Amino acid sequence: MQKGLWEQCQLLKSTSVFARCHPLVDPEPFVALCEKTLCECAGGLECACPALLEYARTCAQEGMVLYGWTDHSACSPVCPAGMEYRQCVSPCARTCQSL
Amino acid sequence: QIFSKIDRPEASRIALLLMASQEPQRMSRNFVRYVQGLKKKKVIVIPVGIGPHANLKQIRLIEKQAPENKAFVLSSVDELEQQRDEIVSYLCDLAPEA
Repeated sequence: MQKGLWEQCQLLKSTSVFARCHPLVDPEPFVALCEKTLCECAGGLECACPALLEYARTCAQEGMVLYGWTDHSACSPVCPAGMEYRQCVSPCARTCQSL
Repeated sequence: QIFSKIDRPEASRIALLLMASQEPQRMSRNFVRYVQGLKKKKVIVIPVGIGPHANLKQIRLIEKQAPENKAFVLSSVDELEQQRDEIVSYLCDLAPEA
């Protein structure tokens, strides 16, 4: 447990972008999970990222895509070289050799 | 300045204090005085707090002054689209006919 890291978990409750999802998904379970993974943490603020990412994905499943959560937080979901992470990517992404 | 003179004493007078931010404590010292003055003019104030940063304390302080000053608290601005119908229903319930 560390207060500075604990702020990152509290992002789920305090930040406006996540606050959109409260009517659909209660953040408290994710906050508790985030706190205990910070206890398990072996790094910096990024240890809170799995909880935030899962909360955003749960919200997207329920219907609300939290377009801005990656900018407000310090997190950056891993992507292969050269590709950007983005919410609501269309599955039919355009390859050149595609009709 | 708005309700300086009550030129329609028969008409209901209502304000939506739609609010989404805190204010420094030094600036909140005369808040209760102003809301009570509005009550003495029977100017209804309906606080509509939005977002995590809404000044919930000021909202509850408004609610304590009069029952008709009931508060709406919204997760985000897009919830206004959902709350609009009952908000207008309440506003027109608070207003008399000709």
